[PDB]
Amino acid sequence: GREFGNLTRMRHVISYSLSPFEQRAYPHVFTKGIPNVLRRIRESFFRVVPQFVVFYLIYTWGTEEFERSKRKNPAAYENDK
Amino acid sequence: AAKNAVTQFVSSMSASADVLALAKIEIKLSDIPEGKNMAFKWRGKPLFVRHRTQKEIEQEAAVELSQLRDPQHDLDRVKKPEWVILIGVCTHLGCVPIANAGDFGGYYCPCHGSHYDASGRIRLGPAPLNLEVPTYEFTSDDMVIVG
Amino acid sequence: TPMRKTNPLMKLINHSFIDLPTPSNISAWWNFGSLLGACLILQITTGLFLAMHYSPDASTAFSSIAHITRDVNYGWIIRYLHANGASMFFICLFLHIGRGLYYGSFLYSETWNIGIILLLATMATAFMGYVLPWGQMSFWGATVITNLLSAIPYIGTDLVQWIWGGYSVDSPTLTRFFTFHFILPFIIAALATLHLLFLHETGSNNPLGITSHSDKITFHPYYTIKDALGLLLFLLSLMTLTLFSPDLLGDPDNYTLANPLNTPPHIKPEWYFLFAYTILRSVPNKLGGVLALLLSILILAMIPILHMSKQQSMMFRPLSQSLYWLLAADLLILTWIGGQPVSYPFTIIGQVASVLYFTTILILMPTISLIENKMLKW
Amino acid sequence: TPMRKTNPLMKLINHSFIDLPTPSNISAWWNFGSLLGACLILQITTGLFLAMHYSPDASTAFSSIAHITRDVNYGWIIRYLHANGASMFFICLFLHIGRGLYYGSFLYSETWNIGIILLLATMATAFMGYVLPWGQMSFWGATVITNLLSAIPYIGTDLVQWIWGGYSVDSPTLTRFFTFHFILPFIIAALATLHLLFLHETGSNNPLGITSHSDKITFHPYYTIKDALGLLLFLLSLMTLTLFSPDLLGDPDNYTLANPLNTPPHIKPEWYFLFAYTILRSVPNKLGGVLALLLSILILAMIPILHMSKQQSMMFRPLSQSLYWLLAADLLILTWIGGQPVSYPFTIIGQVASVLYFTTILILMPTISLIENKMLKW
Amino acid sequence: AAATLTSKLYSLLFRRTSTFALTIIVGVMFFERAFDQGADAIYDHINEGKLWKHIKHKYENK
Amino acid sequence: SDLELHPPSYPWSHRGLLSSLDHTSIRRGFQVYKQVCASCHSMDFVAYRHLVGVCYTEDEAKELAAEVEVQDGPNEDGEMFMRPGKLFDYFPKPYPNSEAARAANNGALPPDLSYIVRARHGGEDYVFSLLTGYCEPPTGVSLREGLYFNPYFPGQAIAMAPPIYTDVLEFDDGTPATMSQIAKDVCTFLRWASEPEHDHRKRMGLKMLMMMALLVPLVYTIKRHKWSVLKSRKLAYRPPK
Amino acid sequence: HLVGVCYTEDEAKELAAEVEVQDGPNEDGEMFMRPGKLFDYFPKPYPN
Amino acid sequence: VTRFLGPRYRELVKNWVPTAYTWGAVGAVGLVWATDWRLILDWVPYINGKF
Ligand code: HEM
Ligand code: HEM
Ligand code: HEM
Ligand code: HEM
Ligand code: FES
Repeated sequence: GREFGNLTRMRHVISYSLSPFEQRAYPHVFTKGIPNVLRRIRESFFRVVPQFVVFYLIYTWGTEEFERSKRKNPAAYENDK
Repeated sequence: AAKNAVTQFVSSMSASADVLALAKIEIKLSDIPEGKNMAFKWRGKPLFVRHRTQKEIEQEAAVELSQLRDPQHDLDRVKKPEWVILIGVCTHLGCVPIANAGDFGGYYCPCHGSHYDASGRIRLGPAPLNLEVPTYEFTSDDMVIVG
Repeated sequence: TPMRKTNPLMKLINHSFIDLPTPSNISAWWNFGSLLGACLILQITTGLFLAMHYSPDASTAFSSIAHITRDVNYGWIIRYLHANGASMFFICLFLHIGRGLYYGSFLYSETWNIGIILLLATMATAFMGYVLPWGQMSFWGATVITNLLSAIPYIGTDLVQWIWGGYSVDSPTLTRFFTFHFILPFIIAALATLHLLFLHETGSNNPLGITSHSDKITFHPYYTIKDALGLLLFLLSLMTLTLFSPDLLGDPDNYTLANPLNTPPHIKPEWYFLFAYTILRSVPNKLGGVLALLLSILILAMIPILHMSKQQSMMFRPLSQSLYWLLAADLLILTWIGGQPVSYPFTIIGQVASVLYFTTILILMPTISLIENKMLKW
Repeated sequence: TPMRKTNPLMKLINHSFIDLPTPSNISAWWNFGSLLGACLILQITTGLFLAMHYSPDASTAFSSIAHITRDVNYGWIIRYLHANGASMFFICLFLHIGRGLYYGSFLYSETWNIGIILLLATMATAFMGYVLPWGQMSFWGATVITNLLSAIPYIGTDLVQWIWGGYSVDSPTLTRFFTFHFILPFIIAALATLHLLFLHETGSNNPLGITSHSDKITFHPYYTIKDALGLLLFLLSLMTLTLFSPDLLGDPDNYTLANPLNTPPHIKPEWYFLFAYTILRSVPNKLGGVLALLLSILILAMIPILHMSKQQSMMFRPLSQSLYWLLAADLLILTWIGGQPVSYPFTIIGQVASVLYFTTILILMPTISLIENKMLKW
Repeated sequence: AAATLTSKLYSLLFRRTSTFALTIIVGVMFFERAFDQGADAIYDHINEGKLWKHIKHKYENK
Repeated sequence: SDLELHPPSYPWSHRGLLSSLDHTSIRRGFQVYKQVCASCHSMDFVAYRHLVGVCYTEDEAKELAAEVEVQDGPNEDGEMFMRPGKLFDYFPKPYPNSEAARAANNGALPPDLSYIVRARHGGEDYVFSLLTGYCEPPTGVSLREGLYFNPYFPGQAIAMAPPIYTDVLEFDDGTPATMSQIAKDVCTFLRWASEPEHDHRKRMGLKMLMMMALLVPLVYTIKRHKWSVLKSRKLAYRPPK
Repeated sequence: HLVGVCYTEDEAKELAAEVEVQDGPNEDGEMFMRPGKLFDYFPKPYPN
Repeated sequence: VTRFLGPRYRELVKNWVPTAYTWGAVGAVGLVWATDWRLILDWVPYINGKF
């Protein structure tokens, strides 16, 4: 059906490609690799993190408040006097 | 790593630490007196062991090869004739023979009168073939592996 | 004429594996689906060996487990690769659904629905399987979750007794669950074949969301080794999780033998069902939490209908992305809440997290899809 | 533009069932093949409800079946439908293979071989399943069959103990056999899917043996109701075997508990294995009896190679037909001999019947086929 | 202009896939033993005085 | 009432990611188990084997198994004679049944110790502190004389009497018999009792870390080697116009 | 079993009482005899 | 069957002989390692972690 012999038509778009053995498996890793990952992280960062940061505040609060809810047993007896 | 996977799963099927433990083991003292029998549990089967006098070895060896209901040369059976070690189950309907009893000096089955010689071969009674002889070997002079 | 194209069996291997076109630009997430298949292959065989030793009775089951962990050779490795392999199966599964929610793979609606059916079958499978250990947690987990069926108004108890096979959880029930838990995964494999069958006639989606017929690629040379890298990383996480800290993800106080007479102090479902548990515990009235429990998983079918964006991929729609990660954080909220004892601070956050969980997938998303439609002048 | 042609699931159903051409002149014998397809379902469904009570421990396997036949409501009908159902399964199986041997259907060699492998699978399934009840014949049959493995010259006993899980047949062996018995039939189903897969690219054979392309007809209108009638007659014969004479295809002694100590007299394996068992009885040597046993079933693979006639069906070649019914009578001879204690009359007839069983299809058939060739002047 | 070792190594072992799989299998043959005894030596080294096989000295060989 | 005190973490030898259990402590802890523990605690799942490869030698295990008689199946008639004992025998039941154990302990049932460590939250850390700690009862709270106040117990009133004190038992090793050393050896032995596979698991964890660290970069390089044709390609567009 | 084939349930409840079997342990006790009920199986003549 | 023998088929089988012995070595050594066969492994100079 949708085999390679019959898909989308396209017209003169030339392309170029080296043999795997003709080139290094790790081209310019430091000069270009790491900064790319850093740019990518800088793009995703503000989109992703803050909700999780919001989650943490709630997580901390919930445990802490529950601590006030229970561990502050003495507040109730203190209320008794 | 693949082998360390594959054979490992196979190792799960080969046995178990308890089944290996319950079975084979039956180390026992050679302290047993001649003509005196002692039963022992082994893989669920009863298993009598009895040291025997040389004269009994003589009357057992004297038995004709053809006369037996289930013929089997005696010296070819037991490794050392003075000791006899046998499964405690009679070959007929599975009742356990009384130790050191019967006309022939071996074992006798209460259930239906089956007789046995000191070598444990069937000699009279309904039971077809001879009492089973487990594979075993002596280690230290006082001890014996059973299995 | 290669031998693969003439042989009727090889044609299936040729189309389904070696030569089906895939988008060039596929990322790491698309690996997870394949991983699921592998996980299943692992959940079967490993578990199959456990079947060689486990004895499904009310008395002998736990002792058979001690038999597996000790007397059986290498049995504990099997039990832990299995029990942790299930949790890995749900990690890969939740991520696998999540990418579908993100990249708009849900537009393949039939494949989507079949995937949902695989999800429910997986839940019944893991649930019936967790009862097998017959530990303290198992008897009461099955007790409570089967007591949920009590809620249905007319069928109610009669249905529950029909599952129990008696007036309470006991040996026949444990044998029931042994059989069903033994049989379901093999159904899951066939439905997975249907899943790929509705998938491959249209082709795999790409992260951009634009049709990628211009740059299709044969699956073999590239994605066999890419997926192999995924299998290796998966075995990394699983083997580390089992061989270093096997029980961190497990539940202590499960090891005590089940007491009908005694109820454990905290009693919680294992974590992968557990978020849904909040939707139970937060909602008032016994039946409404059941209906909410159904809607919680069944919305996913409703989601494709709710699509309003003229695009597809989430990556070009940041305002939706904010709601998406907000929703994921909400899921973490549901999990941490479900990991905790009843109290007002927890119950309030559970109410808010539940209602927010439904509003984000019903109300909020379509509207900002419209707003994004208008920001780009459509 | 019918919808069957559009949706892929409806496409595959449109192929395998509703629309695929078949020869019009197909008779009642081909129906047995479809019947096998039915039987498997029964053997699953019915069996699935026996696994819900059965306990694979050696100490309780028997009492659990007593629990099924007595305590469980409507359990005995499931028990007997299952047990007689396996027998009907092998009857339809033997008739099916005889059909394939008679009409020259073996020329579809790949389908033939998949049929052979599936045959061995069903045999192992029936064996381990017969071992499950844990009676006298069950336990003893297991000991006798398992020892044969011991026959192999070097590996032998280590491998045999590897099947036993111990020195002797016991509970772990029973549990293992319960697992493999549980798992094998579904593999038999996938093989069956392969079987039909290879089958359909050429099309079903017709009794005349001439190609039927001139007279192909859709499967749905006709063979669905023909197979409905055949399935109805199948359920008829099965229900008559179960509700009137449940026992006669079976063997008393299984209702006694297994005794490792005591040994049962007649020691006869259930009837479908009997002929093969006679071959073990026939060759005095152990390993020789084992190889003759494996040859007894493998031998089917060599049939296409041994074919010499320039025609398929025996119906136009009466001499070979007479050899065929000699072969069937010989199988009845072995099948009857398997039920009998060794004695002068039986041992001689068993050996002659076995040697005749090998010589008639390794020698006489090709030669008389050549004679039939020369008689027809080509 | 000195030849690299790989220039001869490929010319011998790697040129045919059968010899390639063979040298792989022999490589597994040595690597299993070496790596296993090595990892065992390391794990034995981190925890001296703990493992019972080293504690056997209080009662071994009469 | 109020939730039980949360036990402090301890600098145990085996809590290191690669470090193993010290078998001498397992021995001394078993020697604690045989007296103070065994009188009123079952271990259903441990045989007199298991010890054979971890501490006691097989011959010493044979000598040890015979030191307590065990129930056996019938001889002639029923009569049920008792064997001297063997390696495959499990640790003896303190009581014939649980109800007797309750009768001997004011209704309280002493839990099986075979998995007591991995059952309780905080694991064995719950155990040592449970033994080490017996504060005198707080002012303003009162409880039955049969009950004893151990704060780390969730009910904060354990039925168990303080099992150990200094020189309750004399170690064969000749090491001093402080109750701290005793409780330490007990927790070590129980920890082994619940995880027999620990020492092997750490060993296989090391070996898998080495093989995995060896393999990941390699497979990654193979993937880079295949995908490099795609990453390095440079398509261009050349319209006739 | 017998309740549907011959004896009426009251008759089976009377007949079951005529023979007695040991029960589960008493508090600070063990193995006391019990009159027996419908769910009891037919008595076993020997302990083993 | 008779057709398979011939002047060029001898040449072909001879061409594939080294490959045949080499894969035979592959299957043999692979079997010896997969099975931990003790008999030959006692003879190998370094692979003696077996006791
Ligand atoms: C056992 C469970 C599952 C298995 C084995 C499985 C398998 C697969 C596989 C192999 C793919 C190919 C693409 C990829 O690997 O990413 C895929 C695609 C897909 N699956 Fe799943 N899946 C499972 C569960 C699910 C679930 C739970 C859902 C939805 C809730 C789902 C919905 C989808 C969708 C929408 C696609 C299309 C992806 C694309 O077009 O790129 N699947 N599935
Ligand atoms: C997707 C498929 C499956 C999943 C997710 C799954 C999950 C589980 C889980 C969570 C447990 C509980 C174990 C524990 O908590 O310790 C379990 C136990 C078990 N499973 Fe599965 N299972 C699956 C398929 C299978 C299959 C296919 C088999 C057999 C062929 C099987 C056999 C068993 C057995 C015998 C146990 C009991 C062992 C134990 O409880 O430790 N399971 N499974
Ligand atoms: C072609 C498929 C199958 C065949 C021919 C077959 C045949 C048999 C046979 C001959 C027995 C012996 C029963 C007796 O003689 O009393 C048996 C028992 C049994 N079968 Fe199957 N079986 C099949 C598939 C299955 C499946 C799919 C299951 C799934 C649960 C199953 C479950 C059982 C169980 C649990 C027993 C023993 C329980 C009892 O006998 O009461 N079998 N089967
Ligand atoms: C459970 C077992 C089996 C099932 C479900 C099955 C299924 C089928 C089905 C549905 C057909 C369609 C045509 C027909 O029904 O006549 C068929 C045909 C066929 N079967 Fe089977 N089969 C089984 C066992 C076997 C065995 C054991 C053999 C050979 C030893 C075999 C060889 C064949 C051959 C050669 C055909 C081609 C029919 C023709 O050419 O007209 N099958 N099978
Ligand atoms: S039972 Fe042995 S003689 Fe009757």
